[PDB]
Amino acid sequence: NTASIAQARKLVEQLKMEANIDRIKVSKAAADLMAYCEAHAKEDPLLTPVPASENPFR
Amino acid sequence: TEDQRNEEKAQREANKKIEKQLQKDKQVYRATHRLLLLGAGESGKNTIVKSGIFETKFQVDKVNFHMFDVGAQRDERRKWIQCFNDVTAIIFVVASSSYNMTNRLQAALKLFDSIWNNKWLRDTSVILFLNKQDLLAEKVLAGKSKIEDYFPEFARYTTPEDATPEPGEDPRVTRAKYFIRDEFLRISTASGDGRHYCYPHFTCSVDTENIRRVFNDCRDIIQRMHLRQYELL
Amino acid sequence: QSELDQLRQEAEQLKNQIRDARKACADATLSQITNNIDPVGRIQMRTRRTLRGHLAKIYAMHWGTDSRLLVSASQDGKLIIWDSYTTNKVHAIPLRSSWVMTCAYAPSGNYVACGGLDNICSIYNLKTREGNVRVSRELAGHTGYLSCCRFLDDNQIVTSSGDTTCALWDIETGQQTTTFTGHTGDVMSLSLAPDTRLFVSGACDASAKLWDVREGMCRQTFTGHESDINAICFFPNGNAFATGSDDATCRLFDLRADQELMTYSHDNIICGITSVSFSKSGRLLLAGYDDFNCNVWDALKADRAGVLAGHDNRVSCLGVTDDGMAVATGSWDSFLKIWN
Amino acid sequence: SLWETVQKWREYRRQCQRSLTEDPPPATDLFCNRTFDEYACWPDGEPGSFVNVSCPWYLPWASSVPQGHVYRFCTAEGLWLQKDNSSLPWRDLSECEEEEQLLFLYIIYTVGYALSFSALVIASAILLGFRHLHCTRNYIHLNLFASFILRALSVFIKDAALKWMYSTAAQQHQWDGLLSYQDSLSCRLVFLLMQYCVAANYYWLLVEGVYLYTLLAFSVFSEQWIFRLYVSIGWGVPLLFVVPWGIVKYLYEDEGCWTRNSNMNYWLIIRLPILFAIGVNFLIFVRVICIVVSKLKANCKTDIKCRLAKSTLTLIPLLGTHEVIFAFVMDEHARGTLRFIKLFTELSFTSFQGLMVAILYCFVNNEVQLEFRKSWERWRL
Amino acid sequence: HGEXTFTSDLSKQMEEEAVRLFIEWLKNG
Amino acid sequence: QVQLQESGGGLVQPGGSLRLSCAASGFTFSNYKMNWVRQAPGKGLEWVSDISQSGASISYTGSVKGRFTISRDNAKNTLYLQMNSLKPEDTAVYYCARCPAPFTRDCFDVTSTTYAYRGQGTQVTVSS
Repeated sequence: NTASIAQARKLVEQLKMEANIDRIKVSKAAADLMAYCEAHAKEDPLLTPVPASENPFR
Repeated sequence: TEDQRNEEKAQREANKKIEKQLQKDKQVYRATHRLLLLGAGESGKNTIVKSGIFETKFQVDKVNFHMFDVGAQRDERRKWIQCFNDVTAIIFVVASSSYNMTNRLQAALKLFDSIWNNKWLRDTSVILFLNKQDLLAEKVLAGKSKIEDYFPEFARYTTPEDATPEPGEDPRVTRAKYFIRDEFLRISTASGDGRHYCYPHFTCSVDTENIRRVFNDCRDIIQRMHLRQYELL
Repeated sequence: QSELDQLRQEAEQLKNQIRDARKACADATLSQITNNIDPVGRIQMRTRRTLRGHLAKIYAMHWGTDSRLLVSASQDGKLIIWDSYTTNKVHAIPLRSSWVMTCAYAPSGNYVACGGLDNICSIYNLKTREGNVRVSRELAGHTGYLSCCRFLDDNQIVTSSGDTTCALWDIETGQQTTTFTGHTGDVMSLSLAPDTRLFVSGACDASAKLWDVREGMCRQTFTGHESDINAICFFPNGNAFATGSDDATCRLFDLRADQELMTYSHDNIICGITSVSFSKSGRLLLAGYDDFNCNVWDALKADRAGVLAGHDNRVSCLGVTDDGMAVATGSWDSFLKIWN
Repeated sequence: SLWETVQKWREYRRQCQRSLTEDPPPATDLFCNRTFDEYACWPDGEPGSFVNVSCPWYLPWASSVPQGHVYRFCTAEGLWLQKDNSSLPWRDLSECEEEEQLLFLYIIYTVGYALSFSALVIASAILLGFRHLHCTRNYIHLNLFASFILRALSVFIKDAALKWMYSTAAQQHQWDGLLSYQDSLSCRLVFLLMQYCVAANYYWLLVEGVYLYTLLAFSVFSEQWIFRLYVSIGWGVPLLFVVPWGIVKYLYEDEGCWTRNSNMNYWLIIRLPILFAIGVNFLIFVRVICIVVSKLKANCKTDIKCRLAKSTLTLIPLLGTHEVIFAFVMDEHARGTLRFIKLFTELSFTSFQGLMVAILYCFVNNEVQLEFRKSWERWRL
Repeated sequence: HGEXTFTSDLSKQMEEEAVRLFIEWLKNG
Repeated sequence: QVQLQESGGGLVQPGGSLRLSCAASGFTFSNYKMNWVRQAPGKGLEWVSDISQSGASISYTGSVKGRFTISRDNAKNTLYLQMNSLKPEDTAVYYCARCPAPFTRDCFDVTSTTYAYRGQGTQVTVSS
């Protein structure tokens, strides 16, 4: 059918568009994620429970 | 903190007003029974009734009923079907005469089976409407179509003793009706466990007692739930 | 058809090429990089508030940008804006359609949006000119139920629908300005990037897609999940996101590496995930579950850190405040709980 | 009554003192030394002959029996025959002379009420403790538990008051002190409270039945409105016949700390409303069992009978239908062994009814066990 | 009800016993 | 990703035998219930057979009962449909469908017109 061939063409076009992208190493991405988590650890109340003085819910 | 006290008093007054409205909203919500009218478009569902969802409100014996049928939705139901876990009942409408034209009745049977065994619908009862009996009668009487072609079990099946055929009804028509009903009943009784129930009804789309049947089935459902809470059933 | 056959063969070749490219970029795993990181220990969160007032189950909630006001949507046709600090109800908006499956609070705080089986995203203005909350705009383009909606700002909102599409709306004109197509299943959730230039969406095809808001094209498609994806959420950095699926696992995908980083799974977990959210720092991944619990996961490791075990029915939604102070969970028992 | 005998005996003593003051013998120095004994009054008889004196009339039985006369023999010297090897006046009172079941019943219902009270306070703690169990049904159950607890407490208090009413010191003041615990108003209010607690427990069983019968076959209602009406029926309605009973007891038949029902017409002020509640609740029980058996029939035969028996047995403590067996056996007609069996079965079933209700509707309840399992699961995590 | 009737019977028995014992008290003095 | 290849379909005489194989990858095969569906030329999709996770609970549509047998090999991640007595009415594209969620008894949308977790299908033609 014309509908199926059209969607197949669209899928091929999308796969061509997604295939030509620049990908960094997984180690580099993991290092960036680790750095972000380390650099923002002190600003996360859930990681380090703040005392009841500055909790609006305690 | 005088401004703080003033704004807290205003907030408390607003909350009290909202809760006062919510009390009467709760009173309205508990007095209404919600029904999911679910079935194929060729099953006579539309004629029974007379945007992605349509609403019809009817009152039976001073009891309010709110019945919702599916509008502009895709055929993939596994996601939006979970919205109807707390409805009073799901009205399933099946074309009994459509056992040959696609094995439509087999598709309805599979849909009912998947509804029955879904984890979120395990506590929801199903009112079953085996619709189009006036068509199944002429289909069976003519003899041009054989149920045994699509269901080989119809050869060895015998009419149940508890059958109550209407006056002037052919025995073959009654046997076909009760075989179709017993397929759904066999699905139901496999994993019933008393948590939810099925109410088969032989129905025509023009029947005037359909609202009465729904009312009686819903009242039975409510009574069974209340008796379950008291551990009487 | 030979043309269809050769097109499918070419698509298979392209998929293979993408797979080898991703494998080439996979020099090491995130699990073996974060070995020397110390574990976060045990996270023991307690229920601080319990918001009551919804008659039926809750599908959606959304924190305000001030981390104090939140809106919740319930299947009894009510939108309630709560003051979480004092548990007071600020507004109780009756809904035209009782079947609401999503709700969004505007970042400016002047609007809320909700939608569901009516296929309509209704915009309500909270900053009422006269005093009473009213319908400001109804967006009626979708042919399938709305599963999620998020304001980009006032006058712009992105919706995901059961018609396998996501749309971008102009609230003033009430018209779609961009339609995002490519998903083959119902789009269950969407997450806006912190800069609001991109957004990811999870669909019932076990895939997640990264979209460009300005250019309706799809940039990347992420696979690895085995069943429908019910929840999605960006990493606070914006270069990664997490997905919750019916296959009882959560996965972390990196945008630049264009592949899965790690999977959060346990043998004792056999129920799907309904909602996911990161903490303020992104070190913890919070996931709601069908078994009535929420599991707190170490994001950098695979270790389960803690459990939120207060709800009596299915956990349908959860969200973390912008300042990271508290996490709220909605549930099918018609209660919202605040945890610290 | 002890009181009336006390004034009769003291007036007899006053008459004896007057007769001794106006002694028939003007101190002839030969007459016997007549003395006013604590039991009977005897004058100075003929010296050397036996004197027969009719037994005093203040005795409850000897008042209608003048034939029995106490005979005393006096010597010519004014003395009498030695009694018990001692110089004591001669006396012959043989002419006018004249529990286990109740103890067993008391033991039985005391033990039963103690166990019921303990189990019911535990069950109330369990139902109130778990927030997920809060509903109209459980609120009515909690009110019923409170009514049972109040009934048991009132039973303990009235038993103690009955013990105080007849303590050795209490009867000691009866003939000389003239003021004791019986004349106190606090003893009357103890038994008034006992009557009220019994009536409130019965009407809360009736409220249980009425709420169940409104859940079944009675459509929809304003739930918040009916709950106030149900509380008013359970608590306030018993005041509408207990208080008039108290007024009638105060104006007429105000004796014995309102413990004895000498007039059955006044005792009908309380019995009739309680009988009405029991009958209505029995009709509700019949209708509910009919509904249950119809539901069972709608769905094997031998399993139906077992399920119907389990439901009927469980429904009896909640509605208190065990009273119907002997409810219409009136007090005025129950005598001998029939009265004993009626009292025994009523007391023994009612004493353990609170325990049975607590067990059935809190401990073996599926929802409560599920809540306990969930709470245990949270502790592990 | 049962409680009422039992209390009445016990009180009547105790009254009779007290009357008999008081009469016995007069005999001794 | 969730990917399914069917093979073995082809031209066969009436009353002949044919075997359909389904190679599965990208998911844990043993946790899911499998299905077979077919699409007759110019008509909608119809469910044929299904097999439980362990291979114990098996059900067929009435038209093929006694003729088709479904088999699964958890070790090899393969689903089978052995055919015995073909009819011209059996001419259809046969799809290897998978239930949407694992460890679930229900299976909703395997016959939907657009349903993921379903293979491309193999053509079975029965004629002479």
